[PDB]
Amino acid sequence: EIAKFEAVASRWWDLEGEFKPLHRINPLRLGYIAERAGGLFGKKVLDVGCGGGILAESMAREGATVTGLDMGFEPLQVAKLHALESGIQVDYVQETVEEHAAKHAGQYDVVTCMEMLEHVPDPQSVVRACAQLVKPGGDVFFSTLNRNGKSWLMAVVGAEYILRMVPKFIKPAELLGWVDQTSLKERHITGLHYNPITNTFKLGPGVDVNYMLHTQN
Repeated sequence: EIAKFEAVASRWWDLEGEFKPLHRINPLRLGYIAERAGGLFGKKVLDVGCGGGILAESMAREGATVTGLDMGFEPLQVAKLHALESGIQVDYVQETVEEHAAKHAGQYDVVTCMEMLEHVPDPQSVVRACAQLVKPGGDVFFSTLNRNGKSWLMAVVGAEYILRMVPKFIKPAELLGWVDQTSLKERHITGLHYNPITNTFKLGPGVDVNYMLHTQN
């Protein structure tokens, strides 16, 4: 049971295995973050819901000082282990974004929240914590799925595995409402689009499927 979850989580970084689609999606998110935030080199960055560290590590490679948060024990161990093998320094912490926000307010140039909004009982609380974590003038990114989108992480690990990692879509309008109640200002939104025929992802207008939001403090 824990054994089964450990087996699945252990394949996180096989580029040609079951986590393939997550590795294909990442360069598009990384690219959007780097473009919208004006580079990651020299920046202090928080990845909220970092899983096995696909995004976290890709940001550290471009020269950011990255912290990864996840409440899921197993994925976080896999993140630590991979960073150890790769020689990339990333600080991975098992705590809630709320806990981290209470200890580290205003410390981060960039906050990314790319995976767990649609899985947590209180997404509004996540949005408020991310806003508290970022410096004045810093960037906060969200990524989630609309009603007709797909949670690719849940596609890979399954719904049961997600529930172990937490105490199923977010309307862009809901997200905008939550953002408006904070010091964050929405700047840009884009769709993350998937072609089932060629199995390719791309960014573009239209947010009926998956989407990413750029905000600034």
